[PDB]
Amino acid sequence: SYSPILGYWKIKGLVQPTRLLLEYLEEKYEEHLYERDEGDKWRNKKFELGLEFPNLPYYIDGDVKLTQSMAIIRYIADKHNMLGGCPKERAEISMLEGAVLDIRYGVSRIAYSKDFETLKVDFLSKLPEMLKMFEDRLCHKTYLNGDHVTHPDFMLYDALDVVLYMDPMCLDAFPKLVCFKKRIEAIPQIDKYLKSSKYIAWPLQGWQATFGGGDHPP
Amino acid sequence: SYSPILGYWKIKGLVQPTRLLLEYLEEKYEEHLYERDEGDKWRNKKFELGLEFPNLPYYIDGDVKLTQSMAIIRYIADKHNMLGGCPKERAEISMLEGAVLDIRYGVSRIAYSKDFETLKVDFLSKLPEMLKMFEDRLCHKTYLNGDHVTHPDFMLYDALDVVLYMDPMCLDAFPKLVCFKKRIEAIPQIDKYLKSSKYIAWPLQGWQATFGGGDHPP
Ligand SMILES: N[C@@H](CCC(=O)N[C@@H](CS)C(=O)NCC(=O)O)C(=O)O
Ligand SMILES: N[C@@H](CCC(=O)N[C@@H](CS)C(=O)NCC(=O)O)C(=O)O
Repeated sequence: SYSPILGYWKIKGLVQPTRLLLEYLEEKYEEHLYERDEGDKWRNKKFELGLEFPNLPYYIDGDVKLTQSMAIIRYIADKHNMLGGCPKERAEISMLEGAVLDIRYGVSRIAYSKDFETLKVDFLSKLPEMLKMFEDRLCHKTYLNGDHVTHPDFMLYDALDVVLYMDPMCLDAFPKLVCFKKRIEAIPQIDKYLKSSKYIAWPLQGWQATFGGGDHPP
Repeated sequence: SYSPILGYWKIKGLVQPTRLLLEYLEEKYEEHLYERDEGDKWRNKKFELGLEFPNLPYYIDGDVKLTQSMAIIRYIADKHNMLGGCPKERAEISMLEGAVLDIRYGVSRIAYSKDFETLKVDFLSKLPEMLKMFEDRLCHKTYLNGDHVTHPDFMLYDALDVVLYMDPMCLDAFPKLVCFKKRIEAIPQIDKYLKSSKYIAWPLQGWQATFGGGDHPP
């Protein structure tokens, strides 16, 4: 019926992989976007949406009123029969999921820290071990789960996008990941989306983050 | 056939909710437990298990070779038809999941920090907002998803166990959560497990954590 609603800060943050999945699926959706100066506007609306666990992002479509970014992206995947056709494949996809989140949360965890520049050294020292596993995973695979796209592909894409801002050379040792990122960008729906006015380029985290914050790239 | 293997540090950490679920299900499993001084022993074995994304915990049963704690607990749930009977219920359970992880990771995220005692003030200031949602969730509900146990019940239980160590009064304002914790402890399988030699009481995080570390409680 009506367009489902994806609500979130006007930032990449937790919801960027979900946006990419929806666009890949060419699904109609509309967003409720909260701006940098709309914190009080959100807090005044937060507990008045029928949400069991009020938070950003939320996703409302007439069947569900969801929070939790990973519940939301998995629901959208589930509704298109992409979560896995059996327990073994579902676990495989949840494993891909978590491994990507080790990278993405690894960033988010330190981005608001006052000592970011110190913590970032540790994260960047450990990052190649995490990347290596995906590089190996993509040996003779088009996407993370073989010949067909799954939602962790867009999670990985988002993670790669973000860590490149932390160190533009961090993928130099990982040619298959560099190719993967280009391959996602070569999905016509995704190419179209990234060139559209719907695409949010910045910020990566909340505007007040030490890394990936501010109104514009450094 | 043979007992599945759950591999992890001899700590509560990421895998405690999974142990509780298995025991609730009265499932046979054996553990491969890595001790405080077995870091090199693990690193020598890490890449020799056929794991796609080598890590702790792992779970091996002859059908799967999994890493990622959330993939593992969901696989075990899935194998007992507990993940949800439709996309709406599956999303509900993933939402419960993520909300619990906001508490549990909220702890894990700061526990190894040098400035834990400062960061802990912020976390404990925000914690009541998170707890309030579960307190509300349990109004006239036996478990988080109604009349029947689901894996986020054991995740919440574990989260409550851990935050009580950070502040033994943090549940004083939340009687239904205090009751919930007692209700889980009153599941006979769980009561039996917590009294058994299989139960690991400490540490909460890795032994070297600032919070929830060491060989014994403070
Ligand atoms: N685990 C939650 C975390 C949500 C979260 O931390 N949201 C932040 C933005 S990244 C927020 O501003 N929430 C608004 C609020 O707390 O009211 C998720 O994955 O959605
Ligand atoms: N997201 C992963 C995190 C795993 C993780 O951080 N494991 C730590 C212990 S809590 C570890 O020691 N892994 C061993 C290794 O890196 O080889 C999960 O949920 O399993």
